Amino acid sequence: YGCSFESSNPLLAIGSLSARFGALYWYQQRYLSDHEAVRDDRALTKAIGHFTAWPDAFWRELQQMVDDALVRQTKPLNHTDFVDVFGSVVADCRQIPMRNTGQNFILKNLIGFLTDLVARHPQCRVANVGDLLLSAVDAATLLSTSVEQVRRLHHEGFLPLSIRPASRNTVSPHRAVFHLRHVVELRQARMQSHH
RNA sequence: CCAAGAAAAGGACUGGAAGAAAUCAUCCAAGUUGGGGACUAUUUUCUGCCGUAUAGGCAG
Repeated sequence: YGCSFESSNPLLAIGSLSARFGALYWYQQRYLSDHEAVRDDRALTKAIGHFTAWPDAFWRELQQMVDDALVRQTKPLNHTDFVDVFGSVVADCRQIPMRNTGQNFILKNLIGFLTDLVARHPQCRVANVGDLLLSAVDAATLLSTSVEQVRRLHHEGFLPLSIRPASRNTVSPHRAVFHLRHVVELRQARMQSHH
């Protein structure tokens, strides 16, 4: 009904109401997968405790699935889709309606993590994590901008395309084609703002 | 409920004999195909011991 908080240590304890609503919606689909039992009070009541160690737990949830994915590998990683390892955790960032990083704190932590992941895995002769392919709609989300802007950014040569398409065809938004390390670096280099 | 209704064309057979297509001949003269250009990339093949040895055999 209102916020009214002070000494807001948890990442769920600050902000405008729309964000506070979005954070709960996200928590629910992701951890309350059990079918509705109209436990309208009890089901959501737990979300606050959950977030109290967030700055240090979210990363472990992401780390766990890097390893479980790795041991099930069937192709060299540089032809593997980003989605096969992280399971659309990126798309879920779109459920909070705000676009910028300083307000959408879920996206802010996911990017933090991916930047570190790339940093500890530099390029060498054998491919490794960080060379995964992103689709056009994924870069748009990580770069905090609409899709048409990515097409314009490609056209000017600020980033490379890795898969050669056939002639008399087009690459659709859903096709996986940019390397992760290329997107992370470009964003640090030329996409920052006061937000 | 048809110019309606029914229906065994069968049996036999020696085309033969003979022949010279031939003589002649000039396809020639001329002619500008040319101008430009990346097979390597997100490659997988490293590190050692024995053996005179770029031979031959081996662990990871």
